Amino acid sequence: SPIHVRAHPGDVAERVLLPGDPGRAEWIAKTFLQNPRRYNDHRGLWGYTGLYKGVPVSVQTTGMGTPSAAIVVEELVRLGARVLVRVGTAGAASSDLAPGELIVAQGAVPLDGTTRQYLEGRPYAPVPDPEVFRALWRRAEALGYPHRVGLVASEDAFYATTPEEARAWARYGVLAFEMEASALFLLGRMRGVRTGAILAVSNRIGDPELAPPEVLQEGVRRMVEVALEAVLEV
Amino acid sequence: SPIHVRAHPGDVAERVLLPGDPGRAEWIAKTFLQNPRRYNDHRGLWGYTGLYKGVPVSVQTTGMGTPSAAIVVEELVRLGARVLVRVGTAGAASSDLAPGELIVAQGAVPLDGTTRQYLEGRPYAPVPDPEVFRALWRRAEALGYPHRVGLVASEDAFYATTPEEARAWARYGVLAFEMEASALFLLGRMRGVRTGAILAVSNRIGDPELAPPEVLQEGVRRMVEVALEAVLEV
Amino acid sequence: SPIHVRAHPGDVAERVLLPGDPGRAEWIAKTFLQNPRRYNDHRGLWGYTGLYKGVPVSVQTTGMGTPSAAIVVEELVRLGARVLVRVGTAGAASSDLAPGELIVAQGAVPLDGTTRQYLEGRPYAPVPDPEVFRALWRRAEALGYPHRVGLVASEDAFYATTPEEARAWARYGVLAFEMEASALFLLGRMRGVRTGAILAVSNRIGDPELAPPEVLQEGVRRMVEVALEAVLEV
Amino acid sequence: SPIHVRAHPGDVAERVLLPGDPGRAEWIAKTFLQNPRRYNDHRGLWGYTGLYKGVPVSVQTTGMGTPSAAIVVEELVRLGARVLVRVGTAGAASSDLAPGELIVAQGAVPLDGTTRQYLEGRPYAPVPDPEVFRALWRRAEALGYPHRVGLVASEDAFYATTPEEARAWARYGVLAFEMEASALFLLGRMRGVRTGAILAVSNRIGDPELAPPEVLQEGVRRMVEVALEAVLEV
Amino acid sequence: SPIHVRAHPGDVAERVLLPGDPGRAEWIAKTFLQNPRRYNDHRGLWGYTGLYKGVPVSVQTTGMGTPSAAIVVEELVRLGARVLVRVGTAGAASSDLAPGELIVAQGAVPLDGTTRQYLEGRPYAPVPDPEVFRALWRRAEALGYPHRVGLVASEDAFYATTPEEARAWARYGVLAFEMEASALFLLGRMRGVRTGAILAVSNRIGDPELAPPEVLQEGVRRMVEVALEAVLEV
Amino acid sequence: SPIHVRAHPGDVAERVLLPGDPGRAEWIAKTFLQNPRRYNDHRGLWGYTGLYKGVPVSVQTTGMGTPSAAIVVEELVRLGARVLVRVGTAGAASSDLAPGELIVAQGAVPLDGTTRQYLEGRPYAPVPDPEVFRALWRRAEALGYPHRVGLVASEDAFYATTPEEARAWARYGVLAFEMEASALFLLGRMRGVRTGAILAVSNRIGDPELAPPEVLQEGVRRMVEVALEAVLEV
Ligand SMILES: Nc1nc2c(ncn2[C@@H]2O[C@H](CO)[C@@H](O)[C@H]2O)c(=O)[nH]1
Ligand SMILES: Nc1nc2c(ncn2[C@@H]2O[C@H](CO)[C@@H](O)[C@H]2O)c(=O)[nH]1
Ligand SMILES: Nc1nc2c(ncn2[C@@H]2O[C@H](CO)[C@@H](O)[C@H]2O)c(=O)[nH]1
Ligand SMILES: Nc1nc2c(ncn2[C@@H]2O[C@H](CO)[C@@H](O)[C@H]2O)c(=O)[nH]1
Ligand SMILES: Nc1nc2c(ncn2[C@@H]2O[C@H](CO)[C@@H](O)[C@H]2O)c(=O)[nH]1
Ligand SMILES: Nc1nc2c(ncn2[C@@H]2O[C@H](CO)[C@@H](O)[C@H]2O)c(=O)[nH]1
Repeated sequence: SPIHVRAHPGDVAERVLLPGDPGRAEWIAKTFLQNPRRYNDHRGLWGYTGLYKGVPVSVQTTGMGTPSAAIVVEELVRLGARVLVRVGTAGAASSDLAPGELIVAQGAVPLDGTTRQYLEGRPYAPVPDPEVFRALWRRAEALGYPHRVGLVASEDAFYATTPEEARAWARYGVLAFEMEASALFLLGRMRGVRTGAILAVSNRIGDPELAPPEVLQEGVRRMVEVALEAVLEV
Repeated sequence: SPIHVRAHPGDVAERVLLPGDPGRAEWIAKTFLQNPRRYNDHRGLWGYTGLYKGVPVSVQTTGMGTPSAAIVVEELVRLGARVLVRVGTAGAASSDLAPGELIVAQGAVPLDGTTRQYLEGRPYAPVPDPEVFRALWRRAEALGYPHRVGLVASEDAFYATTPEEARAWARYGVLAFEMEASALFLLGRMRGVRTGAILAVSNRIGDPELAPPEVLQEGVRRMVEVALEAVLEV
Repeated sequence: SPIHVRAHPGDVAERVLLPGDPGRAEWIAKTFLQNPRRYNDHRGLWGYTGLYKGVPVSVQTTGMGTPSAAIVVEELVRLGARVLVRVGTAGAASSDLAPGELIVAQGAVPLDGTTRQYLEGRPYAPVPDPEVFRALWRRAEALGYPHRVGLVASEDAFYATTPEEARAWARYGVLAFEMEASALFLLGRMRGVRTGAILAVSNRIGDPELAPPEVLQEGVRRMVEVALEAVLEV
Repeated sequence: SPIHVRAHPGDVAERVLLPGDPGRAEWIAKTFLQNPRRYNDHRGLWGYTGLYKGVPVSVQTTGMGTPSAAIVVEELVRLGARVLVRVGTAGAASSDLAPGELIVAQGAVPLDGTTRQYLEGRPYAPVPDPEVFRALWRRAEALGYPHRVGLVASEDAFYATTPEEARAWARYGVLAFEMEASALFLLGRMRGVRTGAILAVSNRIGDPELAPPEVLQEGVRRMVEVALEAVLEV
Repeated sequence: SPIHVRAHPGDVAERVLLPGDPGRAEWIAKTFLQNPRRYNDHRGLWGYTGLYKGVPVSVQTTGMGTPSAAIVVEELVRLGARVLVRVGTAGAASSDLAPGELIVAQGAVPLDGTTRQYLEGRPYAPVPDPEVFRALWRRAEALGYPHRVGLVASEDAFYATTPEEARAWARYGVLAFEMEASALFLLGRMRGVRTGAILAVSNRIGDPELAPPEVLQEGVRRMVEVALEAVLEV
Repeated sequence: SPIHVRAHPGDVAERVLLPGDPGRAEWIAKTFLQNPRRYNDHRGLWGYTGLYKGVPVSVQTTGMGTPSAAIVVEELVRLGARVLVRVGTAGAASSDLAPGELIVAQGAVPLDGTTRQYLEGRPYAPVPDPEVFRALWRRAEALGYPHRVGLVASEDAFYATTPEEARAWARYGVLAFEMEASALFLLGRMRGVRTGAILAVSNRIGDPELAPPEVLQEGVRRMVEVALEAVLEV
């Protein structure tokens, strides 16, 4: 059994969804999974397994920052995870992106040290599994939920980045900022597993808060659905 | 008129293919375009323009390496380019990819100094325009030629990379090595244009001479077809 | 109201202890604090407050990795924290440190990208607040608890570091490897608060499992005693 | 036979001039070489060999950029090149250097990524072969053609540097910018062959094109003469 | 015998004060040492050995900059040195450190290349030996002289750092700029010896000369005393 | 009055030789200069100004390391120094160079932190002033003294380079290792003065000492002689 996500074989499922917030996790469990079960809760890393249209699905809590995610991801794989999709939030770096809108992450600028440490300092292009990426983009499109398809950025210092610094990054193709996608993608390739990431804009960089409960909450919901449907596909 | 690609106000089309070998360029313009016209030969950077299935299409030689390629791209853009797709060759990072196989660049691991100079040393994830990428994958499917979808890596010292080094990069998801994608993908986002890349494996890193030219020429043809069909998609 | 540690001024007491996993927080709260009040549980960042020997002391969850620890320390500062000491666990890099022993953080070798992004590439030497450091030190002696005073390393990739890399680092002085010390020390100076760090060696790098539960809890128990007594002396 | 310079052993002399643009290669071959013969035109890398004052000399196109130039040089040495002199143009980094003036490159600040790949990121000082360097200088004086002797800078991204950043480098001794020298100088030392570089200023950094036509040409003619005289001396 | 400090093993004592200027060494040796004798004067690295209250103590010159300092510290270790304390001057980075004030070095920010070459580009936290650090501190209060305890930055280019950049560092907690501590501390750990540093502020970066001849000299004296006492304990 | 080199205006000549050893300075002053007169002794940085064949010339100790030399060069130039040439020692990188041999420094690989601080981490090619570089070479020949022409490597940590690494560097053209060239060369350009460096090989990297004192001394005498003839040239 792992050191963090203390689970034994049989708990985790093939397809797994990775949420940073232990809350959204639970809310996913109770809201989309039949007879959801919680295999782990150690370190607040709440994780559940239930069924979605029969198919076994999982929902494991990564935490905040590629370091924590990496630890959980690495362990979910050792436990049996084959298809993991991130279900999180982000901070818009532009203005064209309004809160609640969804983003299918094409790739992730590695502004984190975790991927760096794994790459021993080498450059890289973290990208999801083309099948998963394709799947998310397709279930989104099929469901009719307006979205965006592009780049994000996985930083480490939440309060370091400034609106201005973000404006510049946007000129490079970055749409918003998150804190786990880059590592998910690296390990994804590194360990021979398919990974993906879908994000809900919960605010624009420069402002001290999230979005009017309902606006973002729908997003968080649309996102979670597209995710689930995509995995069952891959 | 641009410094290198000395084309005029009305010579370049919105949809352009970017081969590195001026030789391949000319061949495409003759084998696929109607009423083909060479608008430039300065510096051996042959660029042709004509009609493909009633749609205006251009073929511009980029040369080898991102330094050469960024100059050409930067100039195609101020010349009208809007959809630029790279039709090139690459060396497989490992043995699971044979010569003549197609690779649809999902992203490019930036091991070049050109993107490094443009990004002032900042990390980044050179990825194509999702739309164009999506197309390339579909026409590759439609036409039904043996291919792959994933990461390639753009290097600078062609003769630097060792077979041992390549295989390590393979353990990071890189399927093959080439010398342009990265910058194109970068400039694409920087100058708001949709770009893409499709490569035809011409050898496995470590070989003295490329494999049977008949098998590589056919690989090339398939690539150019997909690419041309895909540019009409966007 | 912080964006992550959804609290309010008055909830957090000047002197604060910072454990990595909430489970250990609760323990400390319920165990050493009278009338403990968990003012936050958002994102699993369990944060309590209560009386210790007649002085309001707090217990805040940082999460794993300096990225998560950064946000917590950054908000704890916005709420009114002045004396923040981390009470954690680490993996010994040397073959001389015994499981269950204590380590007073004289400094933290910055091997994480959080501190890095906050410094913008600049070289630094992350150290605690002079006094706190001196506090943790003088107590651990008056309390006859065998401990060590020296350097620890702060990393992002928990599973990257192999025993061999660890011994190498031990040659420079790294006693063990943890994951929150550096950014805590950094922010200490950056924000103006007094920080510190004491740790419990839970294992020897490269090993899949800790040692006898009994020993590891008495090491942590001690750690908090040596800690709580200090935050009051400064 | 090499991959890019499809030529046989005896198709290349011991002494070689390396112009970046194939049109000048051809011009040189015709304007200066006796009984010159084109031994390659693959990928537009026009290469001619003939006699200059009874001695054989080759004029080989390198292409734009160190990656391309590196490939060319590597194969040339494989082909028997022993003395390679780059004969190209450059953008002045200061208002004192006027179009047409010549520059005997004493060294090249390595702003390119090719050298870096070969240097695995180590610092370095790309300098020519002392004997070659001195002959160029000497002949320039012998021919009474005015010139400058100093550093040039080799970059990757032509359109990245601005009039500001360039003259900034001037304050470090950078006379002008180009895109091949550094890789040539490094490889000269790595493979053990004598290399040198001379340049015809084609414009001042900040201008949309170049200067008055005849001026530059007379500069190029002098440049090639100096280079030709020199290679026969070493 | 060592290449630079040409002394005999019996010459260097266990405890050693490390002044940067040979003028201060000679002074120390003659002001505080009983029956002092110079054991070396090669390369002007004046080194003296004497008795300070029954105990033998050496005062070795290091020169300016970590390269000179590292050469010295390395050879002193090889000649039996166990405890080395740097008694140098420094430049205030902020306005709260009027010259004459004392600084007990807790850590030294590595802005030098000596520690960079040793560490092989790896990050680090140069710090003194705990017990030695503790001693200096205690003796300063004991003897009762106004002092400050914190960080100092070790740089290579004295005339580089500008008045602004200093305040920029002040914001990360740098108390002053000197030129040796970092390497002394790194070697301290590598070669297993006890090192420390107590500085005497001489100016405020951006200063052309110095301050009141009177003040600076008194501060220096106290310094040498806090240092001489200290070493006696450890 | 400069801070370190406390010389009055007019004490230092236009031409100056730069030995790193104050013992060598005095010897040079009293060996080759007519009417030698020391103008500074502060910090063992011995400085002399006498006459060489009627021409005023100064010899100024730089100390060991680029941070030191950098300081003295900055100060001499501010004093009026115009032609500064280093006359020092260095250890051969391979069996290619024997003790007592002269090296005319064509360029200096910057492995030091000083040039890196000035340069702000940017790549660079430290070269001597072209005319001075030439006069040295020119005088080397006329005098009949056996010498090599090429690269050296200016490093910071004397005791850090392994014999192995020296060989790795030889592969890239580095002839020997020393500790001042690079900075002297960067300041040369930065401050508009003419510089150069001639070296006497005193050993091979690896050996714990030096060669036969009578062998090296003649190398030193030839070195100085060449430099003196040279400085009068420009
Ligand atoms: N860095 C960053 N992460 C954000 C932002 N908004 C939401 N997040 C995500 O949610 C967490 C922070 O609450 C991180 O794990 C991110 O992935 C933002 O503006 N910046
Ligand atoms: N770097 C690299 N490029 C290759 C290889 N094989 C084909 N190419 C491509 O074709 C050119 C080199 O022949 C470059 O422009 C590449 O994009 C290979 O093994 N390595
Ligand atoms: N990186 C690292 N963290 C450790 C180790 N042992 C305990 N930890 C700590 O506990 C968490 C990982 O379980 C991190 O938050 C660390 O601070 C170890 O061997 N390595
Ligand atoms: N980077 C750069 N290369 C230049 C410039 N002017 C001429 N060149 C040279 O000519 C090509 C660009 O036109 C490159 O191959 C360079 O070697 C200039 O201003 N900048
Ligand atoms: N870098 C630096 N060193 C200083 C300063 N003031 C005194 N020093 C010290 O004294 C020498 C420079 O005079 C160096 O050896 C330093 O350790 C200052 O402002 N900056
Ligand atoms: N780094 C280094 N410097 C050397 C060597 N031999 C002589 N030196 C020079 O002389 C001093 C070291 O003795 C430094 O100031 C160098 O410039 C050597 O082998 N390595």
